Amino acid sequence: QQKQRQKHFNRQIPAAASLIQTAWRCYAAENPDSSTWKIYIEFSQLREHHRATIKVIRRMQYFVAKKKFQQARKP
Amino acid sequence: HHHHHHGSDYDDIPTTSALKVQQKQRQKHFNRQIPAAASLIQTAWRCYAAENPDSSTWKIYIEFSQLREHHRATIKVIRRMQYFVAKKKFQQARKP
Amino acid sequence: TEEQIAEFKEAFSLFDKDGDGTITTKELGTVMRSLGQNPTEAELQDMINEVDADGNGTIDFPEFLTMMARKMKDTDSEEEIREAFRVFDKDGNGYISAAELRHVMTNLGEKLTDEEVDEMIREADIDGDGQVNYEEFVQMMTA
Amino acid sequence: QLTEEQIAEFKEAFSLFDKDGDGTITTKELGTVMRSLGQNPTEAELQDMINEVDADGNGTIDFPEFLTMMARKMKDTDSEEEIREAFRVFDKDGNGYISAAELRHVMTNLGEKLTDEEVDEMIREADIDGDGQVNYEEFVQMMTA
Ligand SMILES: [Ca+2]
Ligand SMILES: [Ca+2]
Ligand SMILES: [Ca+2]
Ligand SMILES: [Ca+2]
Ligand SMILES: [K+]
Ligand SMILES: [K+]
Ligand SMILES: [K+]
Ligand SMILES: [K+]
Repeated sequence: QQKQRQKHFNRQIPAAASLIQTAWRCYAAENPDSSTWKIYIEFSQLREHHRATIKVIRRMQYFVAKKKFQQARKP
Repeated sequence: HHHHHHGSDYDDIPTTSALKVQQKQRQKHFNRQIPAAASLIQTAWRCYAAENPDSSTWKIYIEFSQLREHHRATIKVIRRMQYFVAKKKFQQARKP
Repeated sequence: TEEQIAEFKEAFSLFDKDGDGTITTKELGTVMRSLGQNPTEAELQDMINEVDADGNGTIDFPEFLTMMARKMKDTDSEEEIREAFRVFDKDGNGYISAAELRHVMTNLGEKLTDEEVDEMIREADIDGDGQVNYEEFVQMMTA
Repeated sequence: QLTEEQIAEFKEAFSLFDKDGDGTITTKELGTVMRSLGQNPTEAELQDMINEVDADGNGTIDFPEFLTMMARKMKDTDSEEEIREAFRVFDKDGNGYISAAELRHVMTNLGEKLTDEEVDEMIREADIDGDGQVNYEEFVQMMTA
């Protein structure tokens, strides 16, 4: 009977941890930021690639707009 | 060809606006500055706003912003499914 | 509300790839696999069964809605989390050491990342010397 | 100002445009990226962007040329005045202020068009309002911090 009670409690610990974890991940998923979305590798990388290309393009568009304004003001 | 041999110092004004042609050249000159000035400010701010991972400037990319909405949605659904499974499975371990 | 409904219908379509109005285990698996995960056939069948109410092995839109409307707050979906902390509480005391929390969180069940646990302990914001008030961690999640 | 992290960053960014892995960025390559980002820029706009970067004049951007632009200063002295005098153009009143209504117009209806949400962000981040005025002289400083 002592072993039956121990193995019963032994199967409790994983269910224990999992419940807290699954409950927190639901709570964390409501925050658009937070580090819980960084666990998705390909997509987090896809965001980095997305923000990278844009920041490069926007700076290219900046210097073009900058030079075009310098030309437009030359009397 | 030939030699000038000085002038004549002869005083007289036969023959013969330009104020209309240059005033139009001045109006058109400034007219070109309006689009350029706005574009400079716009591009400069978009470089500034791009440094912020949040901000509304990333919502201008439709397909990707929707791709994020779809991404978060599927995950929210799965995580709740996993919660109820972890919920039921748990006190199935708490039922002597 | 009209927003919530349109929300859920879009979410449903994201799983029902075939547009046949039902979600199968392999459809859920495809989504989870594309999200960088590899879950067992048993894990998919467990998830489907927790939602499937008619017992036909598939999730239709009403079944989907029903899950998305299930309360995760108040009264008591709050014990199961509150006592969820029972197993790891050696001392009776409603606190657990930050070191311990990190352990059970990082090394058991769904494992979780350190950054996620970093977020956990920071957000908890309670710790006198070395103990964590998990019943104020429960209240936090179930707001 | 070159760090090991920054260097690896820029090399990744370059590869995102040079799909062909040829060590150079073409107009059609830039166009493909911009097109996949929900935009449709003219052939003139693409070659204009390349020319502002292309220093050797071969019509293509190599990695050193890319690095040089990404290292170009966007602050202080000669980039701050120019944004300022860009604001002067719309500054009808001499006084260094412009109405929020006007700003919204110029921002939303001219040049790169911009979204309302973006202009909303502008005026909110601005946090200036004497009745209805915007201190564009501190918005310049804000961007160039
Ligand atoms: Ca289906
Ligand atoms: Ca069903
Ligand atoms: Ca190339
Ligand atoms: Ca070149
Ligand atoms: K993004
Ligand atoms: K996301
Ligand atoms: K992913
Ligand atoms: K896009």
